[PDB]
Amino acid sequence: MSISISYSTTYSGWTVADYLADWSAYFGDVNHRPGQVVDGSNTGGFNPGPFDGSQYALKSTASDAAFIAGGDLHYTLFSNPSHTLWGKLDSIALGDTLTGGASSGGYALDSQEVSFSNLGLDSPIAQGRDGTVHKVVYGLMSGDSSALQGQIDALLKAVDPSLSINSTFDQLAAAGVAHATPAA
Repeated sequence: MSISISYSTTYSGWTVADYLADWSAYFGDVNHRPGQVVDGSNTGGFNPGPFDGSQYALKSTASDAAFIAGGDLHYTLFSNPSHTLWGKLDSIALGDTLTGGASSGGYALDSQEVSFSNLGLDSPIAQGRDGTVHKVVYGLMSGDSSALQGQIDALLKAVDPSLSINSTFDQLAAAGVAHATPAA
């Protein structure tokens, strides 16, 4: 039930907020918007798809940045409420160089830098694009991780009120929340 965080040792002295502000800018905005959608460039993909998955994953068009959203995710395409991502969001993994897909046993990052697990997010279809899951993941598409940052901040303060996204990964490891992974 408590948030679990992984981090490359390279980021031990970073705050969660500072990492996510840089990651959002580094991945940038893939411009997934009317008249700008480009299949195979800014659509990403579901595992197993075609419009549902245990994972949704996308590579940046600006850098090698990529994310994988994990849970039980559903996309409505044209159906009311149109262009909604909803369902369960358990995890976000951030790093460089997306590989794999359904046929490989899932998506994976060549270089996973940071992950957030046990997010416990569950948004119903009826909330449409106002659902927390939709806003969290769309923010990762579009260079604004505010929604994710606020959910993590809330989950940390729920483990212990001394913790926040202004904590360093090292501090969160000392608190038992975070776990160091190998450096690239």
